[PDB]
Amino acid sequence: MKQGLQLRLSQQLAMTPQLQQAIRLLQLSTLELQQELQQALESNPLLEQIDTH
Amino acid sequence: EYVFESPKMKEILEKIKKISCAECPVLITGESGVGKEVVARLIHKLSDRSKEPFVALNVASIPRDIFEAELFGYEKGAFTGAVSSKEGFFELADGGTLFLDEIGELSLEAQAKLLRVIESGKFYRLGGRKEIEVNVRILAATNRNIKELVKEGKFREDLYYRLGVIEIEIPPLRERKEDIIPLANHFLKKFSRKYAKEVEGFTKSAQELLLSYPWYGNVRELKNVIERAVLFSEGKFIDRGELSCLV
Amino acid sequence: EYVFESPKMKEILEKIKKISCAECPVLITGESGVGKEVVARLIHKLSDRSKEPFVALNVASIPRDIFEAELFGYEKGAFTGAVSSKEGFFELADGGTLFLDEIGELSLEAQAKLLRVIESGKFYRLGGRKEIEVNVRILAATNRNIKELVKEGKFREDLYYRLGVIEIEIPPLRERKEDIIPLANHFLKKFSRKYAKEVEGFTKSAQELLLSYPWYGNVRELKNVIERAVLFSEGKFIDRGELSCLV
Amino acid sequence: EYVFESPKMKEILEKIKKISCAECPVLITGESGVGKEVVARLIHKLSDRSKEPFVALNVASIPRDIFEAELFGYEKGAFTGAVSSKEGFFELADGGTLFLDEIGELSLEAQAKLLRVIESGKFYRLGGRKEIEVNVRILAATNRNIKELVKEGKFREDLYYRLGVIEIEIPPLRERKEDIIPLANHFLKKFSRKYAKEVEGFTKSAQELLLSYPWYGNVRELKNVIERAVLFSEGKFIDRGELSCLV
Amino acid sequence: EYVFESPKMKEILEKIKKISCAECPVLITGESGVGKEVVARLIHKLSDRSKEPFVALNVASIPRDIFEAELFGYEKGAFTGAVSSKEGFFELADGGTLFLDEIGELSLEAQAKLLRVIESGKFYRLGGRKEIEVNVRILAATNRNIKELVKEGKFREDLYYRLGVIEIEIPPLRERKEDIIPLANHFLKKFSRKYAKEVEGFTKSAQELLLSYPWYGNVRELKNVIERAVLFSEGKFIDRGELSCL
Amino acid sequence: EYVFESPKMKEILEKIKKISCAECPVLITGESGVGKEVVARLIHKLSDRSKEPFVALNVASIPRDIFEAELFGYEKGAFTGAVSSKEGFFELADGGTLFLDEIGELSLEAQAKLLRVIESGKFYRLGGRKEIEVNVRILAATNRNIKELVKEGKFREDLYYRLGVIEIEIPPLRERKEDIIPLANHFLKKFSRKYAKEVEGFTKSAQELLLSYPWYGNVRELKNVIERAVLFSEGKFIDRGELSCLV
Amino acid sequence: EYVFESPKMKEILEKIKKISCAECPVLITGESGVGKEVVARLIHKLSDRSKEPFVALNVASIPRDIFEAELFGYEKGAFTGAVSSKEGFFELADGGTLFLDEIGELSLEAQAKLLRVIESGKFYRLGGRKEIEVNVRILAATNRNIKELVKEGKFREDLYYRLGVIEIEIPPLRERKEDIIPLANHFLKKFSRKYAKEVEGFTKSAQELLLSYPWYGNVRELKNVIERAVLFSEGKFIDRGELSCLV
Amino acid sequence: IRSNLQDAKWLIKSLESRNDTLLRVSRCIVEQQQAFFEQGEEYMKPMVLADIA
Ligand SMILES: Nc1ncnc2c1ncn2[C@@H]1O[C@H](COP(=O)(O)OP(=O)(O)OP(=O)(O)O)[C@@H](O)[C@H]1O
Ligand SMILES: Nc1ncnc2c1ncn2[C@@H]1O[C@H](COP(=O)(O)OP(=O)(O)OP(=O)(O)O)[C@@H](O)[C@H]1O
Ligand SMILES: Nc1ncnc2c1ncn2[C@@H]1O[C@H](COP(=O)(O)OP(=O)(O)OP(=O)(O)O)[C@@H](O)[C@H]1O
Ligand SMILES: Nc1ncnc2c1ncn2[C@@H]1O[C@H](COP(=O)(O)OP(=O)(O)OP(=O)(O)O)[C@@H](O)[C@H]1O
Ligand SMILES: Nc1ncnc2c1ncn2[C@@H]1O[C@H](COP(=O)(O)OP(=O)(O)OP(=O)(O)O)[C@@H](O)[C@H]1O
Ligand SMILES: Nc1ncnc2c1ncn2[C@@H]1O[C@H](COP(=O)(O)OP(=O)(O)OP(=O)(O)O)[C@@H](O)[C@H]1O
Ligand SMILES: [Mg+2]
Ligand SMILES: [Mg+2]
Repeated sequence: MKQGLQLRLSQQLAMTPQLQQAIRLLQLSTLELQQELQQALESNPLLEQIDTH
Repeated sequence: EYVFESPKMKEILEKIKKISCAECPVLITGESGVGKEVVARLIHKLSDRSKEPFVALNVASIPRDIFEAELFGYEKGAFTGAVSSKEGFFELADGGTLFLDEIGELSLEAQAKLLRVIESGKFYRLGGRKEIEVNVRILAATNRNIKELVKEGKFREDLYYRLGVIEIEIPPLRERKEDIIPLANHFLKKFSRKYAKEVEGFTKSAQELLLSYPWYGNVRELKNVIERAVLFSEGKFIDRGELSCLV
Repeated sequence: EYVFESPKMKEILEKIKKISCAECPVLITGESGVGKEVVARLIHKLSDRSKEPFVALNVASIPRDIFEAELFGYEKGAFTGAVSSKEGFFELADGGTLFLDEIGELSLEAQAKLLRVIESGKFYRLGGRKEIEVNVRILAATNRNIKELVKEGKFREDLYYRLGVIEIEIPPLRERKEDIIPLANHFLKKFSRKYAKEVEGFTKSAQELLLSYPWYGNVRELKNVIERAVLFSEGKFIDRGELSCLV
Repeated sequence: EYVFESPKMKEILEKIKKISCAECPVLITGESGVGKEVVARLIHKLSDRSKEPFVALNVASIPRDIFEAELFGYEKGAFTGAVSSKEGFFELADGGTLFLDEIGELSLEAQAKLLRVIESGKFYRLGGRKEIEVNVRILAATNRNIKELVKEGKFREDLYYRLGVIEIEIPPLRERKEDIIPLANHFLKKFSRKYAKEVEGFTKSAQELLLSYPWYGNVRELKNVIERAVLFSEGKFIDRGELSCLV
Repeated sequence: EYVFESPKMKEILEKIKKISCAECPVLITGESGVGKEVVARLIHKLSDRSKEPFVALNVASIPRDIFEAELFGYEKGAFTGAVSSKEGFFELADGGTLFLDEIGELSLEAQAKLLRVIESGKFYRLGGRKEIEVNVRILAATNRNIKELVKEGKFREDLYYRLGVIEIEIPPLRERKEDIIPLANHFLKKFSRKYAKEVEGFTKSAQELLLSYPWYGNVRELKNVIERAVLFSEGKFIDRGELSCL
Repeated sequence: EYVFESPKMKEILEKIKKISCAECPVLITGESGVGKEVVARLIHKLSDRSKEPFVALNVASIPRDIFEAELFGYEKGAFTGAVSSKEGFFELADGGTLFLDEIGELSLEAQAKLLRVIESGKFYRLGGRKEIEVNVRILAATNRNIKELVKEGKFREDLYYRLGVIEIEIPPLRERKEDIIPLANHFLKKFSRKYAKEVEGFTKSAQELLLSYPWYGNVRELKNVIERAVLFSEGKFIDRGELSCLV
Repeated sequence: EYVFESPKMKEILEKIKKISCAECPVLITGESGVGKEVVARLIHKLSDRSKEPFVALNVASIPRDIFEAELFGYEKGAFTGAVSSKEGFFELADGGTLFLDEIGELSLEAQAKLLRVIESGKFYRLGGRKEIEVNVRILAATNRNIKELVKEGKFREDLYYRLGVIEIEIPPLRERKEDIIPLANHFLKKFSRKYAKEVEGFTKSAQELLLSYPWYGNVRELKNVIERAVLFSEGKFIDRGELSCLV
Repeated sequence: IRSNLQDAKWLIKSLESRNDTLLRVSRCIVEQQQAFFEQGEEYMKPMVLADIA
């Protein structure tokens, strides 16, 4: 009956997707996966990788 | 108990007896308080499906954004917050009767969605995949002039002609004057016992005004007037003086 | 606690006492500030259900999009955000009285949702599949000529006859000339106790001016005038010069 | 801190001191820039609620589709997107005063949502089944003439008598000739201190010019003129030539 | 980089310099193409908020029903679809300058919504209960006559005195006849450099023709004319023939 | 391929060649069917953005209420029902050309929204706090005298000088009689190939009739006439009889 | 099935069969009841799209506020209410023929919204950022002389030149003096077959009345009158009395 | 510290899931093509992603 942009309180049935997260890790090869892991290690102080030094 | 003491109403009752066996949708028509609910319940009672559930519904009380979800049901995960799978009204009343009061308030989208199931006879749940058969006897009622609605465009022509297989129109009470007197006494005995009043009948002068007043509310207005007269009057008989203010 | 010295108010009180046993809906009409809510609460108090809830609603403050959820309740999972089941105002007032204030400000589309609950008392929740039956007495109050609204087409005719089973109209204070002097004194005393003043009564000229002035706000405006007179009073008696400048 | 020198502006102060113990709603009227908010905050400060919140609310910036949610609040699950219970401005201002600024801009449909809360003080939250009672004093300010609007029809009659218990009208600055010079000197001192200038006072010609100008913006316009004069000044005395904008 | 040679346009520059220590709102008026945006940005540049954000907002481009949401912001759960809190433009321009361009095209309903934020700087977000205080300097520009509109009744009186603490009116180009030739040379040099042409001046006839045309679009129309002349130029001097568009 | 034979058309073509190195907005004016879109697409093809998008937009088919959301876009929570971010048309045509077709039908309220974007190229989305900068070249077409509209007051003066940096006016076909016969032959060959007819040319009398007719639909009307003549032809040549539509 | 007997009807049939290979938009002009829709359906049947949908739309009956949404459709999240995507009429009739009934009653503003789609065939759905391309044959019907309407300024000239490639006119029954008897006989025998009536043919007396009686509703009213007469028929042959009863 | 710890846990779980999925898919592929590893080519079986899925 009308086409407008409004702010209102309604009761609606809502759908939403739930897939995309952590799926990018499957396609990556081992070398790119290690590079991404290094990038994650740099930003997160609580992540460490096993070393022999 | 109901009152059917007019030839125009007696032939309607005979048509009810000749229609109650059928399994096609019925559409009732009339003014306010003519007896559409009575007609629908008599149709359901006189049919073989009397023991089957009778679900009466008010289509104007169903929110738009969930309309179909209320009428066809939904499965698990159909929308966010769907914690279970609930059946619709077409599945609640299976083998019985579905009454849709005031069928004139549906939006065009609602009319199309209802007509789809009425024609095809099968529907899918909101989040489901399997199909469900109807096995539902559909009755509808309204007081609006459906011809004017379809001519204007507020009501779909296909839906009306699909529901128009059987049509029953109760005449207004102003055309059923011979039925006015039997109705009033029927109310008079009901309320007098209900309120412990000793009123037992009308006076001759009082009955004259009953047949002379145009009843805009039809039976409901007459019942209201009789209830007021019984509640307020405290004499053996109801006189025209008491009804003068009410009428 | 209230003054009903006028003959018309005495007759209204007699009618209120006459319908104590009944449970039919009541429609109250009048001007602004005449005492419609006083009459409604007196009707509730004199009835047999006087110990039951008296749920008063302002139908103009219920949002259009959630009218059905705030009046019939809903089941959990009926819509996104319906985390738990809730009741409605009809179940909250079950066994008691429901008062609808300023019912003339109700939109035409929202008046079609009250057609079946008022008459029969049976309804379904949102997402519920079992019928709920309640016993609620219904009182409605409006300050507009409801019959004129029906004639002009802004009020549904099928709802007026469901509501107006018993109609009570309260005359304005301009015609209740006997109640002006008492209602003043009463209010005076009340305010003379609230602010701890030494006022004891009106002079004869002040009473004459009170009787002469045509009140447009009725008892509410009388309250306001008396409160202003008491607040700024300095003396044992209220003179004409104070309330004259007030009016 | 404020200047009250004219005889008409001293009876207002006496009235403010007289209504210290009251709790009735106050309505303030007057032209633009006369000091309505100054009077409102002075009324709040000289009462027993002086240590309580003063919630100043512009009723013209509340969207009409969420109005009921702003004043009354809601509960979790009231609608889609409501994930936590939230309070309203009537519950935020409990124990203090609520100041409705520019009450004359409220639409007719938005004035009907307040009728039951101005007087009684009880309401229900959106989706709440428990009644909430608050103790709030209501001040309202407008620059219109509500008595004219009510007769015209743009303002509800039943709300004017609820809000208008004590009415205060502030005269325009052109009728407050004894306030012009003290206000001018006060503004000059304030702005000379703020801008670190070396201005001290006015010249006799400038003072004569100020007393003749028919101020339309009243005190706000006088304040703007003094600020302009201070910003562009070089000497110690402001001359008639500097106040060339008045001519 | 801007040209200010007319006697009227240098008093305005001096007045702009003299108000560098103030924080009062400014109202700029004139015709179209006179340079209100230039004056507003120069006011911002020559003040103490030089490094602070300059938010230029076209108040006629905001939808009617989301005006408050845009200007003030909202909290989570304010309405159906408010999934997270979001700031407004008064919080975005906090500590800086807000330039409400073309304030004359604002409806009376929308003028009453920003009546308390201009003088106080305090407001409530949609669905928010705490009061927010900001420090923003307001500049407004319009080609109408706000005083005449207020007298008519289509502009609110209570907003004009909140905005018009300092008022600057820019004269039309047809009266700043000392600026026409410097502006023409400036635009000619700019466009000749940009399009890589060889034009470097006007003839005497062209100069006499530029000093009599009643510029209706003012400096913008002059810029358009110079751009057309440069694009279609052939030689090294623009004759009167290339200016036949006047 | 297109036909340009008249000296005015060749002059317009030379102007298009000259302005190929610029990025100024262009405004095209003429009658109905003169070839404004042909000129716009030729300008796009001969420019430096030949491989970039050419977004042709009819500004009269955009609803008034959602005009801003179509051209600027919106963020996730701009309004009720907004679920995801979406770009506008000024961001879809970044690096290319935007062709506003029939700009003369835009109302003044809608014209006011296009002021800053045309010159600056920067804007904010609906609900976005970051400024988006784009590089789009504006072509606009209309068949109404924009100068006359501006003088009358039906077109904003602030937009004409932003759009009308370069102005092209296409003469009517009535003034291009050197361009009629080639267009007729072109359309005749095109439609003969399409419909597989056997016509090959016009008689001398037919050529005289075609050249003497004052075309009001210009090239579109000529194309329609030629198509009808080809469809209804039966002979090898289209004589004067087949052109009976012309008067 | 349809009956074409008049020489003008045969000429129209020949024209339709000749332009069967074309795809150009067709315009039809004539009075109501002459059978414009029948002609359009016959054109569709004989064309190359005989196995494709025939979508018929009454543009004058579409509400203004949603006029775009019906034609172009919309994308999800375009506005408050676009919960799911939709497709317009131009996309439903992809590959078929779209018929525009009562095109002459279209508002002057609405016509400008159909300028490009009729010619180019490309459009954007409301909220969509990709261009939709369709192939639809446009048939239009009007009840008024479109050229005179354009000369009155009530119709867009551009739309008239876009639609009017091939134009057809249908004379009313007052000029079709020969088809009346065959049409009446066909209708009578069809209704006899439908209702299994005893009727076998009209008498000589009744035939003259049809030619005597002028026709304003044309074929529609003739069919309605003949059907009503069939419902009133009780014998094998019908005299003039039954036909003369209606008029 | 708590936010970074939960992010680290999520990343470690994602890596473990990726490795498990890779092992399962590879083992299924090897099981399907069992005659190839005993006799080389000419004994390949025709399979697509649907079979492994
Ligand atoms: N034949 C009848 N005999 C006795 N009472 C009757 C009869 N018909 C109807 N009534 C009375 O009608 C009243 C209710 O009216 P009803 O439900 O039939 O109205 P309605 O036509 O459906 O109204 P609306 O269309 O306005 O909703 C009952 O109290 C019932 O007693
Ligand atoms: N008989 C009475 N004795 C004392 N006070 C009375 C009497 N009648 C009315 N009042 C007073 O009149 C005032 C007006 O309020 P009331 O709610 O009665 O008015 P109303 O406009 O009819 O109501 P509403 O619009 O809220 O339904 C009340 O404060 C009440 O105390
Ligand atoms: N007596 C006074 N002494 C000093 N300043 C005053 C006085 N009266 C008014 N003012 C000044 O006048 C200015 C405007 O006053 P105010 O905000 O009350 O105006 P208003 O238009 O009536 O209010 P509002 O629109 O906010 O309800 C203020 O800056 C205030 O300082
Ligand atoms: N003194 C000047 N020196 C150089 N360029 C100038 C001068 N005055 C104006 N201009 C130029 O004139 C053009 C138009 O100016 P501007 O945008 O300020 O006009 P306006 O119509 O007042 O503004 P708006 O409508 O955007 O609020 C700009 O390109 C600007 O650079
Ligand atoms: N020089 C030309 N050579 C070939 N075809 C041409 C030429 N000029 C115009 N046309 C044709 O004329 C037809 C109509 O022209 P066009 O689409 O440009 O109209 P317009 O100027 O946009 O009209 P309106 O203002 O009615 O929208 C097109 O199909 C186009 O191909
Ligand atoms: N030549 C004909 N032969 C047979 N039936 C015809 C003929 N002309 C018209 N009719 C009948 O006329 C009836 C009504 O006319 P129709 O609706 O087709 O035309 P119209 O009045 O031009 O169109 P519209 O009603 O859509 O505006 C149709 O059902 C059709 O069967
Ligand atoms: Mg009913
Ligand atoms: Mg075009």
